[PDB]
Amino acid sequence: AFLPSAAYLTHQQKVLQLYKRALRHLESRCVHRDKYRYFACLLRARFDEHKNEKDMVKATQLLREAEKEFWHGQHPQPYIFPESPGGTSYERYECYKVPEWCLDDWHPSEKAMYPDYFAKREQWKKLRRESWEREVKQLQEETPVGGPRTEALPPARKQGDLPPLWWHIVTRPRERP
Amino acid sequence: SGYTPDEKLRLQQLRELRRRWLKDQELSPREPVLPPRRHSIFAFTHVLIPVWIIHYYLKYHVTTKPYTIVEKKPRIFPGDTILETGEVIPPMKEFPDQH
Amino acid sequence: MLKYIIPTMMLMPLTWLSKNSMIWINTTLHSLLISLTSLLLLNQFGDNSLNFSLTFFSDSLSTPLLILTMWLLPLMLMASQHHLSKENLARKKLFISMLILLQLFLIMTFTATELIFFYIMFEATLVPTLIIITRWGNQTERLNAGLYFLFYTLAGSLPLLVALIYIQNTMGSLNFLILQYWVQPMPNSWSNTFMWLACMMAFMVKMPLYGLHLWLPKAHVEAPIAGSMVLAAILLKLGGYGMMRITLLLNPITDFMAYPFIMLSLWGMIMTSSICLRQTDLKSLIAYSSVSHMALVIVAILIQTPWSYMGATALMIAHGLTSSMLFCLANSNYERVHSRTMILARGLQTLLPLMAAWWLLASLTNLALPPSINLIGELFVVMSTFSWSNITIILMGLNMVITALYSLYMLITTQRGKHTHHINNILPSFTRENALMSLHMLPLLLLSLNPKIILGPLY
Amino acid sequence: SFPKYEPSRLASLPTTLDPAEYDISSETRKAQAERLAIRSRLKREYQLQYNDPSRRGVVEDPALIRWTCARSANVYPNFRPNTKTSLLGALFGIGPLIFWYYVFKTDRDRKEKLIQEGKLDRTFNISY
Amino acid sequence: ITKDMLPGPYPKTPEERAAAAKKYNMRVEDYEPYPDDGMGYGDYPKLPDRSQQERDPWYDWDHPDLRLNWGEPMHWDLDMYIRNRVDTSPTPVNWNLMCKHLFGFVAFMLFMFWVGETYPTYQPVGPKQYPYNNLYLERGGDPNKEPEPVVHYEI
Amino acid sequence: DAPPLTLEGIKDRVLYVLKLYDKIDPEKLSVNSHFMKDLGLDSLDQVEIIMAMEDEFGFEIPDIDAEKLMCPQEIVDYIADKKDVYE
Amino acid sequence: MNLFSSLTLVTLILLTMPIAAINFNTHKFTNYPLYVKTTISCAFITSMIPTMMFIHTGQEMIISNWHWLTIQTLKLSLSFKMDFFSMMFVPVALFVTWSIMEFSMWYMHSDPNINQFFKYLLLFLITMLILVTANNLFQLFIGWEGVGIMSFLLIGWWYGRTDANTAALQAILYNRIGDIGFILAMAWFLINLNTWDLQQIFMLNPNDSNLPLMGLILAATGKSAQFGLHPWLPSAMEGPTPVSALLHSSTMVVAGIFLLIRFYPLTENNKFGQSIMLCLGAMTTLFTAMCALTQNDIKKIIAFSTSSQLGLMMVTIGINQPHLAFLHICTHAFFKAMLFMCSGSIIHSLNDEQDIRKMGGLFKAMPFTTTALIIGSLALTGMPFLTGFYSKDLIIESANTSYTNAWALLMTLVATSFTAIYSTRIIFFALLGQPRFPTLININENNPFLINSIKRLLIGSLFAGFIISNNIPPMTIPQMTMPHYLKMTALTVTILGFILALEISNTTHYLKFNYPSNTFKFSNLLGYYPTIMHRLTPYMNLTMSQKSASSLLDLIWLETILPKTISLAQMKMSTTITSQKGLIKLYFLSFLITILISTTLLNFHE
Amino acid sequence: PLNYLIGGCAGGLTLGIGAAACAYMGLTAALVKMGQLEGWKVFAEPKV
Ligand SMILES: CCCCCCCCCCCCCCCCCC(=O)OC[C@H](COP(=O)([O-])OC[C@H](O)COP(=O)([O-])OC[C@H](COC(=O)CCCCCCCCCCCCCCCCC)OC(=O)CCCCCCCCCCCCCCCCC)OC(=O)CCCCCCCCCCCCCCCCC
Ligand SMILES: CCCCCCCCCCCCCCCCCC(=O)OC[C@H](COP(=O)([O-])OCC[N+](C)(C)C)OC(=O)CCCCCCCCCCCCCCCCC
Ligand SMILES: CCCCCCCCCCCCCCCCCC(=O)OC[C@H](COP(=O)(O)OCCN)OC(=O)CCCCCCCCCCCCCCCCC
Repeated sequence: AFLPSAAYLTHQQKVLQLYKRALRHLESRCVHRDKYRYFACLLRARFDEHKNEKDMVKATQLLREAEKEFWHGQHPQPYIFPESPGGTSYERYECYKVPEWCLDDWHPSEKAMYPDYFAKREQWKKLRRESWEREVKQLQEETPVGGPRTEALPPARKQGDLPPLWWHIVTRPRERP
Repeated sequence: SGYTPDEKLRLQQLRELRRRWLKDQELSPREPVLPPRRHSIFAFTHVLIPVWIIHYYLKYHVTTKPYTIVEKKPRIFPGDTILETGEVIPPMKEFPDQH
Repeated sequence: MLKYIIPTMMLMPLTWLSKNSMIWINTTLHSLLISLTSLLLLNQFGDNSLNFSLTFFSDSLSTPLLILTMWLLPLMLMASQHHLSKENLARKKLFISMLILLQLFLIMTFTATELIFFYIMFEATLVPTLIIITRWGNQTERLNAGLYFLFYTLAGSLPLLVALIYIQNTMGSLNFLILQYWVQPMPNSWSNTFMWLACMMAFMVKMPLYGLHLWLPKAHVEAPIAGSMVLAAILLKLGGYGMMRITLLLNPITDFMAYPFIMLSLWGMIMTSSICLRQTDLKSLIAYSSVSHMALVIVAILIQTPWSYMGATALMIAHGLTSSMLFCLANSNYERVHSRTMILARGLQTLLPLMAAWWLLASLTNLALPPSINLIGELFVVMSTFSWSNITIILMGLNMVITALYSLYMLITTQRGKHTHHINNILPSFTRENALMSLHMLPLLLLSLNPKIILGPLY
Repeated sequence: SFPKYEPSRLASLPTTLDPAEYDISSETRKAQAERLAIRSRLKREYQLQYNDPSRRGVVEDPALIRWTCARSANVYPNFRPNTKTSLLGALFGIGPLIFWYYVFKTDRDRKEKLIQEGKLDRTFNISY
Repeated sequence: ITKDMLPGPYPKTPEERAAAAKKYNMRVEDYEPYPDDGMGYGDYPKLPDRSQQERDPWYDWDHPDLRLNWGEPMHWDLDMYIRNRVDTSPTPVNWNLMCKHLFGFVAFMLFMFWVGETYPTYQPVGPKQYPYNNLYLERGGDPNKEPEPVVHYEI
Repeated sequence: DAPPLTLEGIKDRVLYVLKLYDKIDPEKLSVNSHFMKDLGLDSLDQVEIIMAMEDEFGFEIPDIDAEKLMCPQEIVDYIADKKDVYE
Repeated sequence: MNLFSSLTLVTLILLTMPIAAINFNTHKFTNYPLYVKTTISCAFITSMIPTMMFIHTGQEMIISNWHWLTIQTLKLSLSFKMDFFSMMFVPVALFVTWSIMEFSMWYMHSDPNINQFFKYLLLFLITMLILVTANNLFQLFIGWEGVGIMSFLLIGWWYGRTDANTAALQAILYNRIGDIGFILAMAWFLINLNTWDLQQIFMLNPNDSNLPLMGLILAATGKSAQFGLHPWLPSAMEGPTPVSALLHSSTMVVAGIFLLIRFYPLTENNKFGQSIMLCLGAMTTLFTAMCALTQNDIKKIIAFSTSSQLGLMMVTIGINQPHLAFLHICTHAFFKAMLFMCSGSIIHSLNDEQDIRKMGGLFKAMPFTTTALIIGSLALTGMPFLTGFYSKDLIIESANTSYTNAWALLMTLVATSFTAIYSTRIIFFALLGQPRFPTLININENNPFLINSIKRLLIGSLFAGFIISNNIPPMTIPQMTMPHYLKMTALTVTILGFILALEISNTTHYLKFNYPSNTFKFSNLLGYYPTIMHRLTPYMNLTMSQKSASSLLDLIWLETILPKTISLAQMKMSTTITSQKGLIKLYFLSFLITILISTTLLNFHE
Repeated sequence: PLNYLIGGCAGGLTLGIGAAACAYMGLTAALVKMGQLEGWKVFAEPKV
């Protein structure tokens, strides 16, 4: 439905996602580890019973009413991981995630507090500014006519060149700034 | 199925540059290069000087003004002695004792 | 009052005879000296108004507005000297001269003893504001902004001109001091009804009244910074000043003719605050907030109790300082992202912490946090309207809820959350911008220590 | 059997309960592929400007400018006076004004009648 | 920004709808404008009335906190549907059953408080007995007058 | 609080979890032991492996990235990218 | 007089001195949090002397030290009311705040903005002591709005998180709905009694005081998270744990209760207001303690605990026992701050794990935290002769033996059982059993900041109930004669709640998988009131604000009638007049009909 | 005044602008009856 690489979820992907959501909401219903492990192997056997169903329509039907069974038997407040979206510590440190370009606007009396760091930042920005036009001309020699098809980015194929559109992935802030 | 060869190559090269960046976010030993720059002083400066200031204030600018510090009059019992007069307040009537 | 009119006029040879790099420094310096001198108007008395000459007087209503007017000129000079840094020198001196001429018209609008001289100055203040909006404005629709500015402020003021001359022919004078002692009770008739409308609808446009307010979220939006500052700080307050002069003559017909305008303002302070909750444009949000706060001043003038006039003049001074600071904050971010969209650049406390503190102070004074004079004005108007009718406390408290909501939503949207990834020209806060914020907020914070000078003629 | 989920305006239908999610029909394949093509074109067009070292400013989004120009500037030129908007503007624009007029007028007539007949408790009221 | 990328009038021909859908960067069939009934929308698209909480949060969004892409058309209430405001996320329980349970519980509690106010609890005692004629001079009675004697006896 | 992770520590712990899973014998497991082709595991078993990694390191791996990790070296590299180790 | 008033004002000025220090900073601090903690420890020591010489005599006074403003009949002076309420609440608040800040020097140690955090926490303490020492309603409104705004700034401490800013805006919305009623009360007192000072309010003593008390109950409903305006308090757990611990347990959320305790001479003569407070408090302590039973986040459960205790405080105000309610404020401070601090020590020892279903096996792993959490739970439930006994047991013993709403007393007893149920729920899922947290153990609590911070509140939760309740002078006549079932009632229903929840706990280890009911979905989804009314009412105030206010009224309908049906009428009257074809016949024939109109019709020739 | 305020508005509904002349023709017709009440002269005789 909504994915970065492809446009859809396959049938096998929806089976695996229902399996994972069913185990997580089961663990939310079944707090203790051993009781969860008992009912989790029971649910795993319930999945593996119709593992070899060759009819795609019958497999889609069993997946659909399995989603119905799951929607009835879900936990109201499922355990969300804390840094996962919906958790308690999700996007908590984003107020400390200052982007990298703010170092360039420092006064020189506080750029002199870290001479080796900015003496290295200059050669990082040098590497970026001599990689930019080569990776742009890499992008326009590989993109098909009518635009790109998927959102998947191509790698660097040559030696000496860097992968295209790499600066805000390599120089992103840390999870604990 | 897992990744494609192109995705594995791009993630490996982004990973190598990302680890180079993270390793180059550390400090040198000389960094930060810093520029060239009374035992119970707390209980003196934060208490005993503000007690002086507030006591001078309340004593010669607040209580010299009418009805600023109004105090509830102290509780008089049978048996007390008024320090302004000396009249002993007489004790209560004898109790119809219960036990 | 001539000792302030003559230095304001000497600001013109001070700005036209300066060196080309010295025209901001000299005008800022000498306008700060005139604002230093403006505090000599505080010679007020409990019985008598400070009556200078036949032409000028200054009671305790006009005095804080005069100090605010003479203080606002250096702040406009500081606020406008960055976006005009690439302007022609002659046009730059013309901009400074329009600001000085507007100050000159304002400081003898507030001191006009006689009401047709008040009218002449009150309509003379349009034309520098006209030139500022429709010369140094920003986008395409600045010419429709001033056209609806000039049409609404003249179509309201035109029956006021006939009404004041009708008072001149009937009473004999338009001296406010004479009409304090020769005022007659205005009875119930249709002639006196349209008399009341002619005397009131001009200032209803200038406050603005809800329903007549549609010039303002274009005239404030398409203005430059000095124009928006003077519009939200003084030119809205000319209506409250004129109402407090003119409701002396309109008794007791006000006591039953004020009901539909009390309904319009009591419901428009709910409507425009709800509109502030859904503005994509930050300068429009500050504009509709200005309408929502002036609606209470309209209610407090139309119910004419002493607590209401004290709260209304406190609220006018407090809202002038607060809205001028909020427009200067919005310009400080517009000078970096070049868009007035509030959802565009977020998370700005992660990049500008001290400016985020100034945003926080301006937001807390926007939502009337005690003991600010914002809350003193807000609270006194609420007290007087509760005395007027006990049911109005629902509309007042509901307005205060929505006021705190849009104030802190503006704070959250502009200052908090995740910052924008694709915006990288966010400069550190200049010393000029923080000087502008501090010279707004520090007088507003100091007026909480001694609030009696901004509480009008009947403190 | 199981309680069927009832989708409302404030609680939409989950994707795991939608019947039209499991359509493998080729018009859905083409629709998702064309939406992916548009989204990939806009994604590449964004990050070409976003990863540029020569840019120091705002990557302008025409959808955002178009959103603000829709929310502000395109209201009167595409307004038509018809029955629905007229009954809504009289129902919601002059309605509460008339309602609060009758409420506050009745309250003040009642209070003035109680004062001018000497019944309202107004002993310590000297601040007004 | 230019004039043919701004919102315009309501499209009535299919080619005007095609130029509008190309302008708003979306497919023509998915392009649903608001119905032309004078509400001031023009050719603006009707995004399907969801919040931003329902969006896929692990996607590498152009606007992460908005969960929004660059060039993707925005809902008319995009500022309303942010995660700092109104959530239209699906709930485990239906909307009507939640309204039934909450209204029934509140109304039942209020009715039972009123009935318990009608049938209070008390203790098997008389009223408290106070000297000096129910404390007449202590409750602010005027000392020039004299009230009725409230005499309490032994029991 | 929160001791720092390394590639050696993540590798040791991922192989430690995969040596406590009965469908993998401990001598055939390596850093590059692909789960489907080499180790003879199922897709569902690989999903449980990802869930064991989530329970081990205390964060959710999304399904679009869970379904692409098909060897322990990719799992270690993905946790290394999501936690920024060797800083 | 010269000692009492001096140390009274020295406490507050000593609090304000580090605010001047942090505002006038030049250098990098030599542990400014240690400076603030030292300063508030000294403020506690300083405020103890006026408390001791209140215990000696009962010496109460008012410091009206600075005249601020006189609006014609209302001399507004800076007026500090030192009565029983100030003299008991100020040392308890300072002792708890001192413990919270020595906790915060441990918990917020990773923060590089720790100086702003301690600045904000001191600003909250200053605003709360402005509130509880206020003598007029303007100054109490200053302290009230101050604790509301510091609640905003401290909920939104991690301001890059969306839900923290959402909860901050929600807390502000509910506090301003309470402020509607508070300003209603101020308006009533100014118009009818010509004062904001409490002395003239208590001396005039009006009979028809229904409406100002309704305003004050609405203010307490906003501030103390009573029913109808409650859901900001569990949402307010998105801030840091010292924020929740100090503000939203013990110090901020008691201000509505403290406001109604401050007006006991006006509620003692109004049985209608007492019935409203009793019904509202019983509804709150039922609903919140019932919602606490199936929540999974530990801070949510302790937030429902403190809101249920505030509902119990509202109940015991409603039975004309204001001093028992204030004693229960002073009692509740110690153990509820300690329970939030123990939950924070567990969360920090489990790396921001705030869910009780990933806890357990922490009996020996965190022995000091286990100890203080069990002692806080027993003080919460009403263990005999801990701190919670001397307040809550007398509250139930006075709620039984009075002319009372019977359903309110019965719901109070059901809430009394529910406290024991969620207390052993916290102990069971948090400490008992076997581990459920992820495999990397980072369990460590051996820092003297954490140890001393929980230790001093532990000594408080053991002894301060006895100490305070035998230092306070008698202000009511306590009911000590009652039958045996009616005396043992709170303890009996508490132990029966323990037993029933032990059954609930032992029925978890079984190998049974029960499908969820409707009671579980009611108590687990917050009672559906933070679900519907946080979607339905923000739908209307956001869509009517455009489709009936912004786009409808401004940009269409007042834009149609005032500027544009006028402007269309002028530009068309040009095109109907200036459409002359330039022909000279057309001009002169227009002259001719004027001759035909002005002479014959208009009659101008005569 | 209210009598001609209705009849001028109904004149706008037979004018052809329907509710526009209702606020225009009836508002002009209202001024006629008020002028007949309080003696309003538009063509006023010179007196001073
Ligand atoms: C006549 C003589 C008078 C002498 C005394 C002065 C009287 C007051 C004047 C104003 C004082 C404050 C001015 C500076 C603060 C604003 C800028 C700022 O934040 O800078 C941070 C900066 C230090 O911070 P940083 O770490 O570097 O950077 C901050 C970060 O960016 C991150 O920023 P941040 O968010 O962490 O920091 C912002 C924070 C944000 O804080 C908050 O949001 C919390 C505040 C609200 C709740 C708490 C207060 C509630 C009200 C109760 C208290 C008042 C009444 C008390 C009385 C008893 C009860 C009635 O604000 C503060 O910390 C300021 C503390 C004081 C707040 C006062 C109230 C503001 C609230 C809004 C209005 C409320 C009503 C009006 C009250 C008026 C009181 C006079 O401060 C300075 O550098 C200060 C510079 C010097 C200031 C001089 C002030 C005097 C100017 C007047 C000149 C003429 C007269 C001569 C007097 C000379 C005195 C030396
Ligand atoms: C650390 C340095 C400290 C200061 C160093 C210098 C002084 C050294 C120590 C000696 C003390 C000085 C002598 C005593 C001080 C002067 C005494 C005096 O008469 O002062 C004149 C007066 C005393 O009051 P007053 O009654 O004489 O004046 C009223 C003003 N008139 C008469 C004109 C109407 O003023 C002061 O003392 C001012 C002190 C203010 C302290 C409180 C600040 C509050 C800030 C918030 C304001 C808003 C509040 C809103 C709410 C109000 C209530 C509802
Ligand atoms: C003593 C008597 C006591 C009587 C009590 C009973 C009567 C009153 C009943 C309550 C009425 C008010 C409550 C309803 C509105 C609640 C609004 C609110 O806080 O919404 C919360 C919502 C976020 O909630 P959520 O989605 O859970 O957040 C998850 C985090 N991402 O936040 C959002 O969606 C953000 C929305 C921002 C704008 C909201 C606008 C709503 C304004 C409401 C004003 C109400 C005024 C009432 C006036 C009463 C006067 C008498």
